[PDB]
Amino acid sequence: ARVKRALNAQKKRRTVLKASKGYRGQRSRLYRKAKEQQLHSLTYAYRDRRARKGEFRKLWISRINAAARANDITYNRLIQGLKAAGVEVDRKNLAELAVSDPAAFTALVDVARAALPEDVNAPS
Amino acid sequence: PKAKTHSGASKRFRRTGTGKIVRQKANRRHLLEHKPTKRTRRLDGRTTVSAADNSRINKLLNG
Amino acid sequence: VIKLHDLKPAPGEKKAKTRVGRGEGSKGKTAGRGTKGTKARKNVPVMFEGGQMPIHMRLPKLKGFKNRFRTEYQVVNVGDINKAFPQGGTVGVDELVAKGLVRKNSLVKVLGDGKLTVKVDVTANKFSGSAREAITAAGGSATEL
Amino acid sequence: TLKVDVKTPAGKTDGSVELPAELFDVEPNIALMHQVVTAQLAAKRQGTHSTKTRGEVSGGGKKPYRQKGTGRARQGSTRAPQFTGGGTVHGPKPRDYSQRTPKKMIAAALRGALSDRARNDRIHAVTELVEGQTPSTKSAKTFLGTLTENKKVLVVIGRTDEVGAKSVRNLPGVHVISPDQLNTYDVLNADDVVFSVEALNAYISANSK
RNA sequence: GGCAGCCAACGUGUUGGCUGGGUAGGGGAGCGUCCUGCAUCCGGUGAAGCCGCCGAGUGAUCGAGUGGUGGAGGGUGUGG
RNA sequence: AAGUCCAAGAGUGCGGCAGUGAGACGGCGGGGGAUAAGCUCCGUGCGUCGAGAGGGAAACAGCCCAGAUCGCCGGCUAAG
RNA sequence: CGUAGACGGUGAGAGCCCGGUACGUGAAAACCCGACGUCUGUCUUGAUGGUGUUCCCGAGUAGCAGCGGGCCCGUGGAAUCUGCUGUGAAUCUGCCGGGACCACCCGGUAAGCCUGAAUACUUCCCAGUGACCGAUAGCGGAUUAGUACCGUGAGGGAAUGGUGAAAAGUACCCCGGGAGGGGAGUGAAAGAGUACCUGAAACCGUGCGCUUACAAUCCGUCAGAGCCCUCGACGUGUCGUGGGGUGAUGGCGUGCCUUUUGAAGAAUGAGCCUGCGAGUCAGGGACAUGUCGCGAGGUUAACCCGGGUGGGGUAGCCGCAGCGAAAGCGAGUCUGAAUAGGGCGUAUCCACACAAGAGUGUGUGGUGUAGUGGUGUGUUCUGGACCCGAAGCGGAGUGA
Repeated sequence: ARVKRALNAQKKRRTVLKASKGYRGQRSRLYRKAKEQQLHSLTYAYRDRRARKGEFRKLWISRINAAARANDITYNRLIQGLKAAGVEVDRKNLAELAVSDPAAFTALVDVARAALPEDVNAPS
Repeated sequence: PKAKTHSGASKRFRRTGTGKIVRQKANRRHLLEHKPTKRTRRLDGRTTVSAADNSRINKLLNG
Repeated sequence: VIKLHDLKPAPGEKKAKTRVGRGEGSKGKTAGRGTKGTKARKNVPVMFEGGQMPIHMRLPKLKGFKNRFRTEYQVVNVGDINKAFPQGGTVGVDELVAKGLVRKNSLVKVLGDGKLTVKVDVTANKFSGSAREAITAAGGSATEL
Repeated sequence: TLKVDVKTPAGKTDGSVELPAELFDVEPNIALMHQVVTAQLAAKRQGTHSTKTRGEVSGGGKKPYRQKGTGRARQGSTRAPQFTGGGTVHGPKPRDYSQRTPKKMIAAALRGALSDRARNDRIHAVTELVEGQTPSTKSAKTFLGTLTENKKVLVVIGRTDEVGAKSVRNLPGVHVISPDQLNTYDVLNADDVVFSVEALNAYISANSK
């Protein structure tokens, strides 16, 4: 029973090269060099799927802080005040309001400032 | 090809009715003057091979 | 009806051969042998122990001789005589072999391990003292022949 | 008591045969039958498949080139396995696939197959296959059609009935076996089993004995 | 919100609790190849192969989904 | 005596199969050294790397936090 | 039709078109194998059976040594068998063989022979077979094959199959010197043109879309404008549960393998693609587990009969009783003058008692102890033993 390593062998090669369609140079043409980049490609995909949440939260925080400064409040005091007021709007939607509806963000800024302690620096 | 049995192991080890592998103790052939008879008796007779060597002794006895 | 396409092995009868050395998912690369060494390319014999005196050399050879001429008996116990012959009667080597108590062509000896309760005219190459005593006590006879 | 009516070619039942329970009423053991038929097919398989190792392939005695200095991999033979044209490392060698299956297992598998057929009413008996003397495939095919509409039929016929053997031999799905050679694979492969009365009696005698 | 390993409960497989980084290595279960017993099904109304498209699977991978080339053998089940 | 106890997936024994038997650094206790070495040799129900991704030490196996089953463009935090 | 549905061929799956097949028939000659007669020898020139006493019953032999070879036997207490060297016997009250010597006892009459069958093998020939290979495979060799080629030589030693069903292989046009092509034709197909089935990748172009000449890039990944296409919608060109190409820009980001304490490592290997390239197989092997069969039994090996798997095959093997070194004894046995205790055994478990709390024992009574053949799998043994690799060693030859 002599089996040729051709039908079976080409399947993973076609898969890896199809995935590598778009890579520069050998990484898109040679199965071996595409496989090396595909290992790194999916390692990065996993890493960046897990870091995308953090980096989008960073973007949201940057925008919320921008709107907070516009509304004359600090971002951390804004978050403190929102928590004290019991506003459970996450940073994604807060930044959405900051960008689309600045009046809503000003309303929430007023809420957070109202719910802040009379003295933020007091030990409480 | 039949598995050949190790001659040395076949001559130095034995099985009992239950199958325990037994061996005589060393240090009873010569230089027996200084050995107290208590040591000679301790060395006399057969004891079960230690569990550690049981595997290799069984392999040598079977093949 | 059952057919050749219906015949299957018993559950758990057949096991998949282990294809060693085929990719890292299964036993890959080293093929279950680990990194370098003797055992990475050969099987170390069973009698080798690192060069120290092996256990088959540092231990003394068992005492005695085998006695080429030893006369050994296939033994049957009187308890088995009871079980095989509830009716008693003449029990020779042929009867014992027929009932499957001793080998077909062998010197039969009778031993008194079980209990005898039936009249038996046993006939074996030898009888233990207890076997003869039980054979007599049960009203039977133990003819050594 | 399984009474298989003995139908003559002419279309007239001539007596019946009683199939013993010990032979035609055994609980079919699928795993046993599988082991037995696999052993049979392994025995049938001739392992006439060979390849030349690196010591059997021609030439390659000489070390192709120096051990060091040439900048090339160390080769000890132009016939090493990695070499094109070299020898096969673990390729096939002739093998005897027959397996020493116990006699009781073989017999039980056969009795189980016959039992399955008898239970399904797939065992027929016949006084003769055609009529005697001159073989007639048309007559034998007509009679086997009147008996069974299934495709695979195992005709367990006696050695002396050369007439019936030849007459039924050329039908496509009709294996012909002798009562002493009756085997699992044959019975299981066949949809029906047609015994000549003599063949059935010989099988029953040889087995009850 | 999804999956998987152990365990329990009751059921006639649902839930729940825990647990699922991993080299040497161990165990389990599988994908794919071609060769075959048997059984079926596809094929000059176009098999395989190859190139795609649209997709699919928890993985190996898959498309009895499809289009191009092709020109004759293939698939599926169940075993060896 | 309790706790852990739908688990540590514990301990022990006997079997199948192993791999390992080159360790590294860090804290503490020490020998050799010059109470040098990123030195060397020990002890450490000490840790981590080895075999460990993620965050922090800028970068930086062994340091600090923390042990990745998968997906979220949710939230709270550890070291910092 | 089938005593023919074997296999092949034929323009694609043919029992019925062809060669054939089942089944039948056919040797002038030669060879072989048989018998049938001449012919050849022998016996008849005789067959029968009992008595007692001398010669004969294989000589440089047997035997004995000294040195060796062979046997399980490695010189050992070393028989038997043997070679070379010496020494060297008797003929039946003889002599050997019983692993040295006997009232011994048994085997019998060596030193001279011939002897079929059962057995080993296949250069060659014939007919077949393949859960064999299918052109880097299978023979080194599907072609030129032990050829070409290399070497002085012994020797080493390749590569190279596929148009189409049929050559119908482009009568005569055009460009060109030709090659080659474009026409036109044959063809089902020329997306089959003697460079020819299918026609992968590597590799090399050309066309189109996006993108890039202020930029520091393990060449990706995640966000992602812009641009270019696609599927819907509404029926304004803009939105969508969309899809695809490209990717300005920003974040993150130190190849794979091996081997290491540790490698992105400036340690190893890899230029690329395709193909091939490594735990395989034999054995009643060994151990352990799975699974069947039968079970105190289980199996049979060789071999015999079956144009097949099937049926026989009771020799053996493992179970079945152990203890010991055996006279051995035996549920006991060994040790011991010592019913003194221990060792190892009496499957296991349950109840009853007697005991002693030295770890529990003793008996008694209950159920009755489970192996063994296939076979899967993992290890393992002997083999090349998962694959590759030395320098070197030996035998026989080739070279001044």
